[PDB]
Amino acid sequence: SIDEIYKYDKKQQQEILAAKPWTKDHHYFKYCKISALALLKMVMHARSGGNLEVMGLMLGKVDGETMIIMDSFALPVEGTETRVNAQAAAYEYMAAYIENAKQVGRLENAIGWYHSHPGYGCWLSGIDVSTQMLNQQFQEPFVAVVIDPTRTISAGKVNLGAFRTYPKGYKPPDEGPSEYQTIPLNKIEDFGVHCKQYYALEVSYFKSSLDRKLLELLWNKYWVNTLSSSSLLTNADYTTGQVFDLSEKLEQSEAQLGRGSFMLGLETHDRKSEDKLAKATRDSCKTTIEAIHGLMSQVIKDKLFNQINIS
Amino acid sequence: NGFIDQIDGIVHFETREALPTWDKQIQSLCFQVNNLLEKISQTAPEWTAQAMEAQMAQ
Amino acid sequence: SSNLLEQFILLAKGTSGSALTALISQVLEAPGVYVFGELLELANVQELAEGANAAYLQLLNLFAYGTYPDYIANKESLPELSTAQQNKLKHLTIVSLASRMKCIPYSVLLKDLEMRNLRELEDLIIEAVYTDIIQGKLDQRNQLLEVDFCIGRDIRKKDINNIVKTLHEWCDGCEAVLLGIEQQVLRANQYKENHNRTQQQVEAEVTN
Amino acid sequence: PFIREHIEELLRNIRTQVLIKLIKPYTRIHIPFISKELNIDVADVESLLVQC
Repeated sequence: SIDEIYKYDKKQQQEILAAKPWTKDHHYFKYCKISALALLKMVMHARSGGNLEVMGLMLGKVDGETMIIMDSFALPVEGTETRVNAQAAAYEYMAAYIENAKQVGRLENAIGWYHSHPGYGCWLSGIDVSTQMLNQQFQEPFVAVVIDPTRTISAGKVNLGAFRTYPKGYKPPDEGPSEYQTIPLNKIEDFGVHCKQYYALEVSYFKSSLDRKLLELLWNKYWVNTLSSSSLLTNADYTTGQVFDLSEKLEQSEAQLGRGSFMLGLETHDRKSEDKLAKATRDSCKTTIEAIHGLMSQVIKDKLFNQINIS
Repeated sequence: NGFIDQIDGIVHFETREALPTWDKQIQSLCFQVNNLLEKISQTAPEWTAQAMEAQMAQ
Repeated sequence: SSNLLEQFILLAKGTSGSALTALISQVLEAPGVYVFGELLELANVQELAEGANAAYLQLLNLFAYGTYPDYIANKESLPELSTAQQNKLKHLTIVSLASRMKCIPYSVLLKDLEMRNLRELEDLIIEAVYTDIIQGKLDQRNQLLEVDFCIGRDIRKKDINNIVKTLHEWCDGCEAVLLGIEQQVLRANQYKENHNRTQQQVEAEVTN
Repeated sequence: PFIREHIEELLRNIRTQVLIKLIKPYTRIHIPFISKELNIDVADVESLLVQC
């Protein structure tokens, strides 16, 4: 209801999972309620991976034709497109959460899995639509939510949207893009075909959750690990390895300025990848900002403890 | 760990030095404050709330 | 230990005379007692003199203010020790040089403790690590010893001023660094606001 | 004569595996030290160290 969906109700989850209304019509889910506290945990886990793809797991309940996204945690799996069937790593976390919830009188189970698709916008490719169909028949219900961390920086728009892939025997023959975003000139042909496999849902927001309340009691004793900075020695191989890739980009810029993408008859459309000098500038600054970021964590340590001395 | 020197016949043992020892002393120093904070609040819980209000008053 | 320190201070204040002389040798022989400040300032040990009673008073002063070379110079005037009292004196010699200097070279401990190698010299130091007595690290490149945690010998009645002086620079020192970090955030945020305004007003006048 | 032409390469590959398991602990190892453990003359040690 209105005031019952804001809290955890045991009678609401006992009249839905026992009857399973999703087995009659696959288009039962219309809206999706994502907690405001869990949204910050999904945009922070995908931002730490950078250009890579990561996956996680969401927990919550149901209340009719609207899903509830309560708590959510990260997963050590390297996304879903790289590693086929990424739900095998979450079996150890689910076996320890359901057993600890049935003893206290709680029927909260799995609600969906979230990932990240940086680069080609927030959509479902041909790999995510195949693995989701095999998980909805065993661990129901599920929902795929895509978060773009590298798109809310330049454009400034918080990309968020939940989708659900239709199973075999219910896909529409013709359906336009429900949630259309930006796609680079490379995989735009697959957007007009794979859009009929899933559909967008009107996302909502509410305040509840429970995971955002026990992290303060842990910080009272785990604060000695949060100060473990010094990023200059952690990913030292990634900083030096990025300079090798910069030399290959700088060599391509020399041939771009020599030949020139402005010829007679057909200009500004000669070379494949134009503006090589402008793109190589951001790549050179990436190795500089990441190098001075690790030093700032060391200078700040030599100004608070090393400047004390002794009499 | 360690290496063996065949010139003078003196075997040395590795006990960590240089940069890896700098982060170990910082984590060990901050760990002593965490254990000391649990002892102050256990022996005298009234002094923990009084010391926190002194920073907000200044 | 910590529970044994409250039992030796109660038996010395209840009896005196010949019973106090026998209690001094039982404290130094029994392990766990690493403090001798609360027993030296008492008036029970000060009344022991004239004969063998005066030797126990001088031995208690060497275990708190003296070192290892200070005992071998007058071993004939002081009573002998055993396999446990001699090893306890070497633990107090390491914490004695740490109160004056931060780092102690290996050549200093090799002469005071009279050794020949480094492992045998550090053998008496690692025994105090598991008992929460001496905690620190060993340096091999500089051949020094950085003592971090150690016993305070007595009740610290003279070097207690360095405790408040070190904590005052840690609390007041954080205010000077906080003013620089907060000023850097305002300077970095103001540069982004001025750059966003100067990049949008210069591009809108190109069409006009 | 078929296996005789390859009997020399098989003997040289064994000396390379033993030199790896002995050069890790010893930092500055002596040249005649590896010749005494392998029970070989010093004539082929100088030629094998260059190829290794």
